[PDB]
Amino acid sequence: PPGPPGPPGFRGPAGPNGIPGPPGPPGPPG
Amino acid sequence: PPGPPGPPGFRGPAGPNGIPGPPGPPGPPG
Amino acid sequence: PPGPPGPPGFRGPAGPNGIPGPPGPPGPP
Repeated sequence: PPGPPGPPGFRGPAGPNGIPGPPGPPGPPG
Repeated sequence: PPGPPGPPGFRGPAGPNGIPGPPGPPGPPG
Repeated sequence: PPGPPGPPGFRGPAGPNGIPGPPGPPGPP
């Protein structure tokens, strides 16, 4: 008869870093 | 004469969430 | 007789996207 299933796969990799945030606020007067 | 190998193993679990993204661009001049 | 184990499972899927970054620095003065 066929053998048993192989063992489980490793956990997947981390997801990508988040995308950058939006632009910052306007600078101070000057 | 020996039996066939079993099927492939169960796929692994998903990886962790990625890390937070970087700051956005500097804001407009003040 | 019974055969050997099957191949190991494939690696899991990649995790979710990280959260987007914070707003950028304030602009120049």
